[PDB]
Amino acid sequence: DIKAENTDANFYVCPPPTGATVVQFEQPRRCPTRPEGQNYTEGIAVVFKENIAPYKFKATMYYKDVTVSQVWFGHRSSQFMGIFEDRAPVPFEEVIDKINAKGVCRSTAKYVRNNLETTAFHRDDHETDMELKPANAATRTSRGWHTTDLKYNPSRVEAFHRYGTTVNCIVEEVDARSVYPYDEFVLATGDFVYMSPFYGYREGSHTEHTSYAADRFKQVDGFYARDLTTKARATAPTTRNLLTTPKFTVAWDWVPKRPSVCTMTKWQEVDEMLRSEYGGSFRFSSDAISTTFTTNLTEYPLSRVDLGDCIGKDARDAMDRIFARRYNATHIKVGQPQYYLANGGFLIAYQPLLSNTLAELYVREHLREQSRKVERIKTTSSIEFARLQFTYNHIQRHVNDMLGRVAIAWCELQNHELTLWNEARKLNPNAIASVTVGRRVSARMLGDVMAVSTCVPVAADNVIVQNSMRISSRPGACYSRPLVSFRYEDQGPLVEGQLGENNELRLTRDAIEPCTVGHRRYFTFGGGYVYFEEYAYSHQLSRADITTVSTFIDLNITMLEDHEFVPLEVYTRHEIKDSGLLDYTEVQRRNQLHDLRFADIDTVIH
Amino acid sequence: DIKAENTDANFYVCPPPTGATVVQFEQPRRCPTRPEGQNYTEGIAVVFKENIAPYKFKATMYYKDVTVSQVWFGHRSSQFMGIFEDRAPVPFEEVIDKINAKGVCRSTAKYVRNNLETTAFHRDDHETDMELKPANAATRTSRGWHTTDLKYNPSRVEAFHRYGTTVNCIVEEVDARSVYPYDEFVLATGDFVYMSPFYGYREGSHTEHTSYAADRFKQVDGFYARDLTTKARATAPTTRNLLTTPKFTVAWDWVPKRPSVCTMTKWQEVDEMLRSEYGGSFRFSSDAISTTFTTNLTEYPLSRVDLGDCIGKDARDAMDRIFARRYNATHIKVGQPQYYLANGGFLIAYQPLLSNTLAELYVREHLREQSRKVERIKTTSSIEFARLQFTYNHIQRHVNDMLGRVAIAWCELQNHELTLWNEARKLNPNAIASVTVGRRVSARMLGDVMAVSTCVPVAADNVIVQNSMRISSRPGACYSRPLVSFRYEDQGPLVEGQLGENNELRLTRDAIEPCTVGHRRYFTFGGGYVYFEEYAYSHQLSRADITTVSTFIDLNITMLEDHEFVPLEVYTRHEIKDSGLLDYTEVQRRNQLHDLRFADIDTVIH
Amino acid sequence: DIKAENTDANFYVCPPPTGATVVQFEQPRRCPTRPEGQNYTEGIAVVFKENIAPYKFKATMYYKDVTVSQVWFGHRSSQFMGIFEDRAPVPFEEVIDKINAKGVCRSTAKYVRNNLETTAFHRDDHETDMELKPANAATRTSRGWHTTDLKYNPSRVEAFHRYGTTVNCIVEEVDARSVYPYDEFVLATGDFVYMSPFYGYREGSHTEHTSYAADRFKQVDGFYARDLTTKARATAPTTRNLLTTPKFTVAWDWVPKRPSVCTMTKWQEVDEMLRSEYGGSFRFSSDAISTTFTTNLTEYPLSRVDLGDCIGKDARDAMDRIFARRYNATHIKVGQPQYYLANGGFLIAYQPLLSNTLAELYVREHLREQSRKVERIKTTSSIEFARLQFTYNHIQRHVNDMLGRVAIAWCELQNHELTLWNEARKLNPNAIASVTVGRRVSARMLGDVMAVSTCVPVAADNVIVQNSMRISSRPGACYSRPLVSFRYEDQGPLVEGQLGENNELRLTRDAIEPCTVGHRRYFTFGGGYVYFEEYAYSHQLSRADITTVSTFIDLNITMLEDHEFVPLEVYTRHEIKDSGLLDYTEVQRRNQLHDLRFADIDTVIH
Ligand SMILES: *[C@@H]1O[C@H](CO)[C@@H](O)[C@H](O)[C@H]1NC(C)=O
Ligand SMILES: *[C@@H]1O[C@H](CO)[C@@H](O)[C@H](O)[C@H]1NC(C)=O
Ligand SMILES: *[C@@H]1O[C@H](CO)[C@@H](O)[C@H](O)[C@H]1NC(C)=O
Ligand SMILES: *[C@@H]1O[C@H](CO)[C@@H](O)[C@H](O)[C@H]1NC(C)=O
Ligand SMILES: *[C@@H]1O[C@H](CO)[C@@H](O)[C@H](O)[C@H]1NC(C)=O
Ligand SMILES: *[C@@H]1O[C@H](CO)[C@@H](O)[C@H](O)[C@H]1NC(C)=O
Ligand SMILES: *[C@@H]1O[C@H](CO)[C@@H](O)[C@H](O)[C@H]1NC(C)=O
Ligand SMILES: *[C@@H]1O[C@H](CO)[C@@H](O)[C@H](O)[C@H]1NC(C)=O
Ligand SMILES: *[C@@H]1O[C@H](CO)[C@@H](O)[C@H](O)[C@H]1NC(C)=O
Ligand SMILES: OC[C@@H](O)[C@@H](O)CO
Ligand SMILES: OC[C@@H](O)[C@@H](O)CO
Ligand SMILES: OC[C@@H](O)[C@@H](O)CO
Ligand SMILES: OC[C@@H](O)[C@@H](O)CO
Ligand SMILES: OC[C@@H](O)[C@@H](O)CO
Ligand SMILES: OC[C@@H](O)[C@@H](O)CO
Ligand code: NA
Ligand code: NA
Ligand code: NA
Repeated sequence: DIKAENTDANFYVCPPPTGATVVQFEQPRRCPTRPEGQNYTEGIAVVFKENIAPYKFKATMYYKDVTVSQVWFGHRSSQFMGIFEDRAPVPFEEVIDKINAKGVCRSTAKYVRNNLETTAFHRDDHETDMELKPANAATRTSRGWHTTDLKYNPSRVEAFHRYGTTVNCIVEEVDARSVYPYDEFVLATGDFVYMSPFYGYREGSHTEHTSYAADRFKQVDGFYARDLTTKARATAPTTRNLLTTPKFTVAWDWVPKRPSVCTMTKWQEVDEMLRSEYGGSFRFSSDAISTTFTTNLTEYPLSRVDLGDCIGKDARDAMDRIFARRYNATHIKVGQPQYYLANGGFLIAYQPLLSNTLAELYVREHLREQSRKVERIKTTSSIEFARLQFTYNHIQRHVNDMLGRVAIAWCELQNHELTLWNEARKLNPNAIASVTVGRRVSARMLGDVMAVSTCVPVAADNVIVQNSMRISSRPGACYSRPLVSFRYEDQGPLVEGQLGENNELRLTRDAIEPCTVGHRRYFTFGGGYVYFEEYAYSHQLSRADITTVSTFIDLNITMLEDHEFVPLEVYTRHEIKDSGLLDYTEVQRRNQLHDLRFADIDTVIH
Repeated sequence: DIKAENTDANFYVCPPPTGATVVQFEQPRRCPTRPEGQNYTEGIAVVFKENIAPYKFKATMYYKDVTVSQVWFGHRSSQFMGIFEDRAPVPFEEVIDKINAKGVCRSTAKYVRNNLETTAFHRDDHETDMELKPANAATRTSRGWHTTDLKYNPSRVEAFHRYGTTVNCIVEEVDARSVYPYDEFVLATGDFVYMSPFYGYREGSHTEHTSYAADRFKQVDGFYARDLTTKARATAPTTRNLLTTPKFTVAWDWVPKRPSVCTMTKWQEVDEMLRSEYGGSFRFSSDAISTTFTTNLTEYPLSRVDLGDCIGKDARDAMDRIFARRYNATHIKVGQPQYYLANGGFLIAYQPLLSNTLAELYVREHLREQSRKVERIKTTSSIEFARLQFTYNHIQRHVNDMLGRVAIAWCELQNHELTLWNEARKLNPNAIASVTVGRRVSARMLGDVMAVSTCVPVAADNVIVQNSMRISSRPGACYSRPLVSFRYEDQGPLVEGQLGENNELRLTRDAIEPCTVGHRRYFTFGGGYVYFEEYAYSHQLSRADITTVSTFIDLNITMLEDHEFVPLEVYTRHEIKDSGLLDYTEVQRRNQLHDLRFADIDTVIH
Repeated sequence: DIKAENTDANFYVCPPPTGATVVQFEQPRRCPTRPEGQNYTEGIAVVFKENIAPYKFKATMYYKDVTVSQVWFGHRSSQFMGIFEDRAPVPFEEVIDKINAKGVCRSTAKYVRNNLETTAFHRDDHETDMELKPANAATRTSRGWHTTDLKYNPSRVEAFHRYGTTVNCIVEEVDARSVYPYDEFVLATGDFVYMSPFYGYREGSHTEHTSYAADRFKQVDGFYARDLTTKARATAPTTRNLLTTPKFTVAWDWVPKRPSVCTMTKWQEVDEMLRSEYGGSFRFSSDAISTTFTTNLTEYPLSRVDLGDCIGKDARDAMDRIFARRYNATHIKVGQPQYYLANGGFLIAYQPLLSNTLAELYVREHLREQSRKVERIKTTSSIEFARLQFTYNHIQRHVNDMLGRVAIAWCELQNHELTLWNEARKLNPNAIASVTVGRRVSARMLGDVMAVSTCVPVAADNVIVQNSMRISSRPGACYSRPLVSFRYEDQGPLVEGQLGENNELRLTRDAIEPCTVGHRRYFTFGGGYVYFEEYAYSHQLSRADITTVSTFIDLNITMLEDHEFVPLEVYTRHEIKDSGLLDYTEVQRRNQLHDLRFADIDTVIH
């Protein structure tokens, strides 16, 4: 006579299957396997970069400031009518006999200006040899020497225009700088020089560039310089180039072009540079600098490189030094040092290696080193793409390694679990089966197979319980589970059955049991429970009350949340530009406006 | 009489529950679901950047080196008193009638210097028209032409000051360069020119900038140039600007400002630029370059951009060329090309797309393209923040995708597992229950629920076994499990029970069994085993001996270890700066020290 | 008489074990635990960088363009013989009495040139005081003023050489710029000045650098400037430096060196800068800029820094302003502001913090702030290594956090699973055991242990079934499972047994069963099934037919695929260089070729 308290569930009549429909538990699947593991070859690496450093060398300038001053005299004053200042070369001979020999210098200048030979006499007086005194010391200045420090104008002869000459033999060490092709260089003064620093006579150095005549250059063999301050003769000789331009006479110690120059610079040395082979490329991993390189499989011809001899010396010099401190007692060099080109344009020198362990493998890999086998290379300033490559790769693996491993433990588990479901199905088919089919049913074991038949739904408001459970027709023998009556649909007849497990509606009431004392049980009725006390209904219940426990194992996985990368520079191109103390462009844009701003440019009088 | 060998464990008396405390297995939880999946719209993209390239064009300089030389003669020598060198413009008329027509040039100069008109005659001789010969070929030099190559000084008249003039009409092609606003430009020589290259008369070009008078500029219409070397007349005419500065006469072919100029440069072309919508922004993914862009939802007005017409031509020119080689047979353009602004300042042109597949969706998305709808933009040099954005995002997903998927397989598993625990509990409640409650207990099935009662601990040193298992009161009927006696506490009475499963202390000995031959068994006693042989104790044991097998499935997960990112530049700002051959600042800092170092600056004589 | 249809499997005879070999289920392992969780200390941070900005200040130039022109007159024309132009300083006195007082200027120049005092008179006429008019307005130009705008040449006296003087007192405001050590600076004009801007007399400013005499510098105390355009006297006084170089007289308002200068620049302000302690270093995480810093544990002495006072003011000024808008009501400053040095060279100022929550912890951490306790620092331009560090770390954790958590849920699961396998083994040992041992066997429970004995293989082509299952010797009592006969090897005798579960060959046929109606079953025979209908063979079968269901739970894990990072720059070093309008190097390389190209350099006549 008693209904249900909560109807947020559904009942099901489970008529035994006939065998019509038959299923089977899916057999174990085949589990994936971890890759054979990447093979990393050890090897010392050296990375060269496009040398943007100008070739630098030292030199010395020899010239004479020639200044002629004209003056007009007044009754109680005077004025410069014109100061015509000029700068003349110190003839080759004077540079050797006077300056280099005795630290002296002629009081005259003698050179060619405007297709003509002029001659200046200091103070318009007879010629003399004057000693060279050091120039005034100044903050951050190369060494400088000169003849006199006082100019010379005409002696007073009132109401007249007189002329006065001033000669100052100046010599100072400067810094010259040349760039590829090295067919011309510049001094610290700004004076350009249109000859190769490597020009000369010895050893084919005469095919170097010169835009000058032949009587201007004079290479001196076996040359000992006499310092102009300490006055000491050089202990060793040099081959000395001496060029004489219309404005000055440069000189410098001649050296060969190939050894003194190189279009590449040793940039990064790497102890451990892992080399691997991925789909027709080599990945040079450097854990140290966090950088991975991508190259081709075949080497790169050094001979194809324009002026790149330092590379050889530079590289080997390092691979030896490293092999020493490190590989001297653990590894061995494999094949000769190899050279490959990387994306962006970084030249990489490599020396494959093997530990004393795998000594037995030398033979094979040695061949693999040999199977690897006039312009200039352009390199990028940004090495981020590689560190991205490195960082991404480094992570691409771990994630896939761990997640890959996980995948396998899983497959093995599901297959491993089958064992249990198999046993469980025999025990409680109606329960195990349902889950598996996805729908609520009833099933039986036709040997080694299952045969299922669906269970018909029944609303809860169509279910009644009997206030008792005792049998009178068999006293001392009651039912193990509560008695109930139910309805199909709403207007259909009323049926009676015995309450089963998990709201099954059993058509039979053969689940009998010899009555006993201390009989107390809870039976899942509706969306909750029904507590019968001593073979008699007591009251229903919600599932909330009954203390809940868990067969589930928890796992708290949050997701990785978004993040914005703000554009960030340490120094903007604006700062970088501003940093410069002087700006040529600005200086000219300003200075060249002078006559527009401060003067009249078109006005003419007659 | 026999104790235990190992006492690193604990015993438990498990008195049947009364039903007082009752629990229930937690019901299946609800499993999360993978997001609906991100919607990526295909589209061809073009990315423009702040054009830092100066506007560049070609021109030609017309001037005359005017040099007056004064000389003093001696008995056996001579000297330059003053060489006053000047540089004069070639008047507009002469540039057309003499130079352009016949490759000739006047032997005179005629111009205004210092608010006055001066006239120089070459060699101080009557005027002439002289032909223009090519200048001496030099390494890397623009074309140059001139009149004469020999200077001119006065003929000898001993003991006198004489005057000599030298005129050299020089013409040479130079490279001019202008920057925004393009109201002035510079020549390859360093000479500034304070007029817009776009100045002129035609089509409002007269509102361009000029800091000069009107008689200095002269635009020539229908202009055919006669090459000075090949002597050939141009086949096509140009509008020719001719400005005459106090120092020289520039000239160049006039062109419009808007088409010839643009404040942006087509930088990167992208075939596949995925566009997505995340919380009020568009993420432009380029797999190719590894770069993701962040923009607003509404477009950006090109009209708002200052001088940006090339952008239009540039963009479309590309989206067509790409759509051709690629999208010609697979996709279709959606709406008009759209323009959005990205962080950092990269202008992005986009052309949304759809494959022939989803042709039925054109209508809707077309509107979504239209719903999208005078200064200059500043762009950063660093595109790393984006490649970080890209790289991070690319990984942020996979990890969350896979780990997300995992989470779900888990929830489903635990719920799936419940089925088993349910069956297992009926079988062996005391075992299944314990694990679940967390503590060791005993339990019974009060229908569809569990009722538990704790088990009291018993030290191992308080446990004794009987050397036998045979019953005399029922011969041919022994016990299935060993006999034992135990103690509560240490000083308490001694109790007798039957050994149960996993060290349970059963209060009853009703586990009887008809004796049999070949009876041999191991029973978990203490921290090990007790091997009874033929219903009689034989000896205890440690668990070590018994071959162990595993129900567990292994998973080896290591963690991702730290890594340091060393600061790494390919070229330091120091190198970058050094690379430059000449440094204006250095040159001036040095040169301007001259008089301090090598001369006397305050000394005065009278 | 009937064989098998499919033989892609194997049969096994499973003779009961004797107890010889005995095993045991591995006991639960100990599960790892998540780390105690990283402790992050909140704190406001400010990051300074190597200041590459030149020190900038304003000044004013005072000079006089002195121009002497000489002309020769002809019958119908004239010419400049020589224009000797010079530039003279405006004496200290004139700068105060004439220019600053009345906006006037002397019509004469009076200075020292070439160790001699010259005197120029404008127009060669008596001295005058001339007013200073503004210079012609020009695009983007500092203020300029001058005396006259018309030059002056000699009046016509035909057939003669006459002389004319021109003096133009010019004054213009320029921008000076100095760099460390700030012992010299330059003007906007390009004129260098070899004195420290901080030189003076007051407060030890006389130990600053000067390469000049003492009569050239003149610091004026209590100085009010009278604007030359508005003519207004300054409302406040300044200490005014006035240096007089041979070419011009600079002047500027003197200021102290330490406050006006600093070798570092406040670069990035960070509200939330997480500070953590990892193996002897601090990691400064800024979520905002995506950047993590690495420093030492002990602070860095500011006193050790050369000229770094602005840092103090700059830093605190910010930490206060932030603490205001934010920490004013939630946190509290902990200890004094601390300073540490980071890799690459970024100075970081930090102010540790605690929320009002953990107020009780102030005491301890305060000490930890104190336990933390003349050159210049070099900073890198690339901040990518840090954003890599940040990005990598940020991900290194999540992956390890989640995957770590996973590992634990696993261990707990396997141990949790043991419970089930334990129950399952009792039920079906032959099944549960096999899986566990890895090989197919049969086993029995010797109490609390297992005893196994292998099962011998039997080819399928050696297996026959009986067309029926009914017993005649016991009518109304048949077998539950099909009858079969089999062979060991190929030539061995024929044995008879009863079909068991999963192709076991039972030696006994005691699995009898009282015959029943509606008997229909499938028995796994060979690689498929055998369907007996009513105790009689009907036909074999393949496993394909029988509807398959799954006990396995799916998990779809793909791997993270490779990706190439193309080298990518926004502006190449080539563009960066090109961008510059003028290039000094180019200008000189070109200009200095002049005489080679356009003239004769060696030819001499006599
Ligand atoms: C790497 O080397 C191992 C043995 O050293 C070898 O078994 C394996 O084949 C190699 N890796 C690959 C991908 O072939
Ligand atoms: C490697 O060789 C291929 C084929 O010549 C070429 O396309 C590719 O650019 C090369 N890679 C590098 C790093 O230059
Ligand atoms: C995670 O789930 C919740 C917190 O979100 C909590 O109830 C549970 O105990 C947590 N599990 C573990 C072990 O982290
Ligand atoms: C993406 O498109 C699909 C169908 O094309 C749609 O079902 C889904 O709603 C869209 N994504 C989101 C997040 O709405
Ligand atoms: C997008 O619009 C918002 C609102 O005007 C603005 O704050 C933000 O700066 C814009 N984003 C970009 C990329 O400029
Ligand atoms: C991982 O665990 C250990 C090695 O740490 C080893 O005993 C076991 O076999 C490994 N499992 C697998 C399958 O990697
Ligand atoms: C971090 O702080 C917590 C309490 O605030 C403490 O228990 C823990 O020991 C600290 N972390 C470490 C690694 O010691
Ligand atoms: C920190 O101190 C150690 C020991 O003096 C030193 O080697 C290291 O370079 C320092 N770190 C930094 C950031 O300079
Ligand atoms: C994943 O496995 C396959 C697709 O590869 C499919 O049959 C299955 O349904 C998928 N499982 C889930 C839930 O993603
Ligand atoms: O470029 C010439 C080369 O020698 C230098 O850069 C390095 O030594
Ligand atoms: O033309 C030179 C002018 O611009 C100033 O530099 C003079 O000091
Ligand atoms: O800046 C002017 C523009 O035309 C060039 O940069 C590219 O063509
Ligand atoms: O003032 C010019 C001096 O610095 C040298 O460049 C001369 O060669
Ligand atoms: O370098 C001097 C300093 O004061 C400036 O860079 C910032 O104010
Ligand atoms: O020597 C100056 C020449 O190179 C040109 O700049 C003249 O206009
Ligand atoms: Na003489
Ligand atoms: Na004449
Ligand atoms: Na006079």
